[PDB]
Amino acid sequence: LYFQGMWDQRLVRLALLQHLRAFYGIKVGGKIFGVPFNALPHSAVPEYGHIPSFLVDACTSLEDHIHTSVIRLKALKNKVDHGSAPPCDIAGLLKQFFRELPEPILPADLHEALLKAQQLGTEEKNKATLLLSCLLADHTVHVLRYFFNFLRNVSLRSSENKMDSSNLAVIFAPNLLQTSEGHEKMSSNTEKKLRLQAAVVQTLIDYASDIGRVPDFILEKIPAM
Repeated sequence: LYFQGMWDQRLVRLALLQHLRAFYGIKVGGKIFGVPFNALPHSAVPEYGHIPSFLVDACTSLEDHIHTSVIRLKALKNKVDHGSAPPCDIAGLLKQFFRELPEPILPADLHEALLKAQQLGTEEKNKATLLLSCLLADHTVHVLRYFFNFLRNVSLRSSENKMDSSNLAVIFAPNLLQTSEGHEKMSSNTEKKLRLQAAVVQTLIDYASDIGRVPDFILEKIPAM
C-alpha cells in the first residue's frame, strides 16, 4: 500500500475519521495461544509482509483442502502450544486462535462503528466498512488482509466446499470479534446484533483485497509528504 504511504498517516487518519462522521455519523502459558499475535514468531510472506507463522502454516496446510472430537482437537492444540493434521482440526485451531487472543484482532472500539456501518444502505455499507479497516494498526491490517484473502479463497470455491462468505462469517465472526454464539432463547436484539456482526465479517471476506486500502477521495483532500 505504497501509494498511500506518500501521505502522512497521521493526517490520513484524521481525514478518515472526519469523513466517517461527516458522511455517515460514525464516530470513533504456552507458546502460541493467548500470546499477543505481534509477539509470536512471524514469517515474511510476500505481498502481505510479516505474518505470524502459525497463521501462515495453518492456512497453507488448508490450501490443499479448500474443496472439502474436541478431545482430539485439544491434543493437537496442546502439541501446537508446546511446539500433517486432519483439516477439520486445523480449521478448528484457527477459530480457537482468534478467540484466545488477549485482545480481539478487530478491536472492540471499532465494533459499534462496524455494526453502524452495517445498517447503511448496501452500497454504503461496503464503503464505510472498508474505511473502518483503514483505521486499523498497519500490522493488523496486514495480518487481516492475509487471513481474509484465505477466507475469500475458500468462499470463491463454494460450489464445492459449500462454505460461501455468509457461511464462513457466521462461523468466524464470534471468534474474530470475541463474542458469544447463537442460541435458541435469543432476544430479538441479541440475534440482530449477531447477524450484523457476521455481516461485518462477510463484507471483509467479499472485499478482502480492499482491506486497509484508503480511497482516493480521502487522499485527494490531503497533500502528500
